[PDB]
Amino acid sequence: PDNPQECLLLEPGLNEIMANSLDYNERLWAWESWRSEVGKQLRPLYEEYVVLKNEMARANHYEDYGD
Amino acid sequence: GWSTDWSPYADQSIKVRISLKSALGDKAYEWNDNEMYLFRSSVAYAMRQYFLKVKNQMILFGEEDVRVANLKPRISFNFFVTAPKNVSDIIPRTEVEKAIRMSRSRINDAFRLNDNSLEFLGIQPT
Amino acid sequence: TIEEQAKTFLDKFNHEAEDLFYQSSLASWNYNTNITEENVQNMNNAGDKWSAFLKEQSTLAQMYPLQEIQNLTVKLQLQALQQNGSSVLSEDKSKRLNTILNTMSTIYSTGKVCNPDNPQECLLLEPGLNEIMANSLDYNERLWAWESWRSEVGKQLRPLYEEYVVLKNEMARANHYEDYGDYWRGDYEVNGVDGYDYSRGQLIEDVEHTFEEIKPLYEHLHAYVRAKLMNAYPSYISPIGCLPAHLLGDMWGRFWTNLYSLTVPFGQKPNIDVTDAMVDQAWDAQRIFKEAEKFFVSVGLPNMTQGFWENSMLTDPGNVQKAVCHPTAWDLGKGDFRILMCTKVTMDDFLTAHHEMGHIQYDMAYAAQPFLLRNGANEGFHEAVGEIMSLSAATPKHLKSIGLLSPDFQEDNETEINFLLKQALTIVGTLPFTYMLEKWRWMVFKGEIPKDQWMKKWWEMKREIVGVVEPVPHDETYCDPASLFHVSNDYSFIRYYTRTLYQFQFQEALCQAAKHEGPLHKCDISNSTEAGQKLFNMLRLGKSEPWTLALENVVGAKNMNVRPLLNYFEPLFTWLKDQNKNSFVGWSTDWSPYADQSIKVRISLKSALGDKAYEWNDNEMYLFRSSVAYAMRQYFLKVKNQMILFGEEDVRVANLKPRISFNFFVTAPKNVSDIIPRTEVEKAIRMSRSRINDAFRLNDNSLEFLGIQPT
Amino acid sequence: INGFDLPEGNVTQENFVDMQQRCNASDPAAYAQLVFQTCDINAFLSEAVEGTGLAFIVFTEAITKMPLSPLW
Ligand SMILES: *[C@@H]1O[C@H](CO)[C@@H](O[C@@H]2O[C@H](CO)[C@@H](O)[C@H](O)[C@H]2NC(C)=O)[C@H](O)[C@H]1NC(C)=O
Ligand SMILES: *[C@@H]1O[C@H](CO)[C@@H](O[C@@H]2O[C@H](CO)[C@@H](O)[C@H](O)[C@H]2NC(C)=O)[C@H](O)[C@H]1NC(C)=O
Ligand SMILES: *[C@@H]1O[C@H](CO)[C@@H](O[C@@H]2O[C@H](CO)[C@@H](O)[C@H](O)[C@H]2NC(C)=O)[C@H](O)[C@H]1NC(C)=O
Ligand SMILES: *[C@@H]1O[C@H](CO)[C@@H](O[C@@H]2O[C@H](CO)[C@@H](O)[C@H](O)[C@H]2NC(C)=O)[C@H](O)[C@H]1NC(C)=O
Ligand SMILES: *[C@@H]1O[C@H](CO)[C@@H](O[C@@H]2O[C@H](CO)[C@@H](O)[C@H](O)[C@H]2NC(C)=O)[C@H](O)[C@H]1NC(C)=O
Ligand SMILES: *[C@@H]1O[C@H](CO)[C@@H](O[C@@H]2O[C@H](CO)[C@@H](O)[C@H](O)[C@H]2NC(C)=O)[C@H](O)[C@H]1NC(C)=O
Ligand SMILES: *[C@@H]1O[C@H](CO)[C@@H](O[C@@H]2O[C@H](CO)[C@@H](O)[C@H](O)[C@H]2NC(C)=O)[C@H](O)[C@H]1NC(C)=O
Ligand SMILES: CCNC(=O)CCc1cccc(Br)c1
Repeated sequence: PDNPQECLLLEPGLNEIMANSLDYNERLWAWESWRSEVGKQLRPLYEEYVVLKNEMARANHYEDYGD
Repeated sequence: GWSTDWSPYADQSIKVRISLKSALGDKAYEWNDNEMYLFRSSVAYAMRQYFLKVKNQMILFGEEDVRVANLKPRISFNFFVTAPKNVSDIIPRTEVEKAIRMSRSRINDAFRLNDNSLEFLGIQPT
Repeated sequence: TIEEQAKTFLDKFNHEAEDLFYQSSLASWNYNTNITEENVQNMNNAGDKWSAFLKEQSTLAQMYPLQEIQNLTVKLQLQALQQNGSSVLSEDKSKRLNTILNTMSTIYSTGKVCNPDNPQECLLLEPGLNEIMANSLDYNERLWAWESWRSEVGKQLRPLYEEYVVLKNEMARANHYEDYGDYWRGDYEVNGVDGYDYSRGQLIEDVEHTFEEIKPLYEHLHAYVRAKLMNAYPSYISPIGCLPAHLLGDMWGRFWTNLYSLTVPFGQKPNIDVTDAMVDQAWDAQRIFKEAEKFFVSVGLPNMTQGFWENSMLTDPGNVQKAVCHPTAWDLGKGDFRILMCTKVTMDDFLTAHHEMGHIQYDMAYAAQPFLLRNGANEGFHEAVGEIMSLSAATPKHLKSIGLLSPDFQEDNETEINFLLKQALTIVGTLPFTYMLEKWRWMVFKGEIPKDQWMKKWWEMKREIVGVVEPVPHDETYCDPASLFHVSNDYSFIRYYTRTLYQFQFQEALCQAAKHEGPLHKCDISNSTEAGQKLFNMLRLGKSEPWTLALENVVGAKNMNVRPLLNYFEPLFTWLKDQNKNSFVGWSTDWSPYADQSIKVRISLKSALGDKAYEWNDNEMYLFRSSVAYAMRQYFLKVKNQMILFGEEDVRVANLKPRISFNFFVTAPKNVSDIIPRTEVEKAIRMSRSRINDAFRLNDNSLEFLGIQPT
Repeated sequence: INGFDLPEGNVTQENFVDMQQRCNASDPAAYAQLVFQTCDINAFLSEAVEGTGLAFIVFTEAITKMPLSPLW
């Protein structure tokens, strides 16, 4: 939030914070920011994914994708 | 064991009850997400005013800083305010209560409600 | 001694400086041709040592004043060392200012614009945003890149620039200067030289006067380009209005060169490209450099020093080691002249050879001057010299005689109009931009423009001087000027303006000596020894004498004159006026690309609220945009059954007045190009008009949505 | 106040005519298009009504701008 030029991905930057950083604020930032930036981008996709996946499994003679 | 009710944000959360039909009866608009969007915007407006007046601090509070929880068909919900770009920085309930008090009339006006219908639990008229 | 001890200090400094400087210059040259971490440290150490030496000498200079100094040479050198600069500011102030500078530069250099469709795709300016503003012709794409650039880096630079201006002004005032702008205008200012004395404010007067002289030619250029822009971008340019800033062929619209593609006077007529004949004659970077050398010798200017040929990067290293390819006329000093560039067998490279070697000619000419007097008369002198060299080489006659152009070649007047227009796009195009930017900065530094009116006056000046209109309204949160490199990296711009004038004055003067009988636009000063003499007179002079006197050395004048520039474009001018006979020539400072869907909204408080009427502030305005967003969301989710997440940011408010009147146009949540039509917006307004009134305790009479009629 | 976006209540009876010419000087092209009525109180008195109008046009109107209009 301070410097927009420094943007961490999950694999190394966010993971090292969540694994090492002992700062409530820093940890809260990483956690929340990950869900707020990437988690929203997956919401609509995941919804469609569920629908198509169920269809396929139902057509493969299954109650749902879980079954 | 654990209690599934404690939250890290419950402490500064203000409960809000909304009584449209109590103050409107007929022509009582349905509270939708748009009404909620308007509410978060109204709270942000108040926080800004309070800060710029009492603290002389031009803090750019947005509807996104207004974190709403436990939304119920009673139109009751719990909200807390955070810093404009700092999830960690939670605006203390005291300041938020003062901000509400200051602009309560304005908020009531925006929802055609009144202190009675717009129950800001913990804030009261005098 | 006093004058004698002052000279003694300067002499000692000059001797030591030359060697210490040599190290720094050589060290950098080595790295520039090597690009090795080892060489990084080498040049770094050399630079620190060299810089430290200069600092120490600056302190020594202070001891000896300039009043008792009578000899100009010693006086000038002393002034050039005595300059304290940011040292005058306190350590804390200097450090902060440095931090501001570093932050601004870092933001500009490393700022990224993510694509709205896919956030994972983010473009930096140099690689991506530049290839859009220069190549992409999509109105929406161009708008996106333009708006996003100012909506990200520019916003971040806003607070930095503000502090930067304060610290710079402090330093200038502490260095005995009116403002940081006055600090910059010191370059041309000349004192104690009778009949050559110049003033910082005089520079301003001269630039403004000369700008008025080029005004008409620019007007015709704008009118012609406007017509072409209208064809390239239908329903995006009004024939009587300004030009959308995102359609000027680059990010800031500094040059109109890219517009040449759509503004070509005669599409059928191409431009002379010897890049093929060169390859056919097995031309080489070395060949073109020798040709540049021969060009200078033809006008009497001396041949490149044999040593230069021995130590000059005149092509791509293309080996285990890499080198900077940027054309650079290196002057390591102590009689050391070099050129670093990855040049190829290209007509451009051929002309670049003449340009770079022209700088070397100037360097060699003033090489005999004192260490502190070895430089161009003013900031716009050295670059101008380089420009005329490339111009003379570019002349078809030069190419034809050198064999690059066929002797049988016939230069059609249409092809000549093509050439001239392309040049006007690069020259006449940048004159208003450069003038308006320096005017704005000068006013900002001297406090003419209050911080609350920075963006306001920026776009007013853009609409008036340059005839360019913002595709979207930008409040003081935006810092569009800072979004440019020179502003963000603390550089002067008036240099470019003055250089352009000087260049044409020089070329014309040399043409007069060359006895050229053709148009100045196609004047070839090659094979003109006498012209070389005039150029050389100022060349050898260096900084020993005033720039006004150096102008007399070649052009034979004191102040810059734009008449030669106008003369050069006179053929094009006649053609432009002919093409603009039917079209409107000018622009409306009132036309906006967003005015059509803009709804004017007057808020009346004393009429309705009267006593206990709330004051309309930014928070009141925040509430209003939020209220409009609410209405748009409701309208879409109900009438069109579309839950669109409209936000106050989509509410583009403009023309705010103390009457609480403003114009607003709703746009798409994440698409600046998608602006919601006034009709649909009016429907949303009417649907929630009651609720909006409630939010401000106002009514239809007090809350006037002009055009939205209450019933 | 509209044609010149003046702050509401900046212009009053105390400062109309001086702000007419002032604003005229500021922007005459954007002042000429403004249309002003000859608001003179004296004329409003010499404005006699013909016929039965004193009861059905003058009194009946004035009554509507007096609280207890129905009683009046
Ligand atoms: C995989 O594909 C085959 C091919 O159609 C499916 O077999 C059919 O299944 C349906 C439903 O039992 C029958 O009505 C068809 O007559 C079958 N056709 C053939 C050619 O076998 C099979 O069911 C598919 N697998 C699943 C699990 O759905
Ligand atoms: C972001 O929010 C956190 C949580 O409020 C801040 O951390 C505290 O900030 C206050 C005021 O700066 C200090 O008095 C506390 O000592 C801080 N320590 C804690 C909670 O970690 C943090 O400073 C804020 N950072 C930014 C960027 O605004
Ligand atoms: C200013 O100083 C320069 C520097 O010495 C003087 O130039 C010299 O003039 C004398 C007399 O002709 C020569 O013998 C020296 O060789 C010159 N030296 C250099 C390095 O230029 C110049 O004459 C002085 N002029 C004034 C105004 O005092
Ligand atoms: C740069 O620094 C020098 C060094 O102090 C300044 O020269 C002094 O100026 C003051 C004011 O006239 C005198 O009282 C001192 O005696 C001077 N000292 C010396 C040794 O030069 C000079 O004015 C400063 N210039 C700028 C650009 O601020
Ligand atoms: C400048 O003058 C030189 C001197 O003649 C020109 O060089 C010649 O060019 C012609 C055309 O190719 C040749 O036929 C001659 O043999 C060349 N002579 C020499 C001695 O170089 C040069 O072309 C002239 N440049 C211009 C622009 O006119
Ligand atoms: C280049 O010169 C020719 C010669 O005049 C121009 O051709 C003329 O164009 C005008 C405009 O269409 C006609 O009215 C004339 O009758 C033409 N004359 C001849 C003899 O061709 C041509 O337009 C010019 N091209 C440029 C640079 O504009
Ligand atoms: C964003 O909005 C703009 C304008 O609504 C869209 O651009 C238009 O696209 C249509 C279809 O190709 C064209 O016919 C119009 O001429 C375009 N308008 C302009 C001003 O050029 C654009 O496609 C939308 N893009 C996104 C990101 O949704
Ligand atoms: C109905 C016809 N009468 C009039 O128009 C005027 C009468 C009238 C008006 C005011 C006071 C008195 Br006393 C009488």
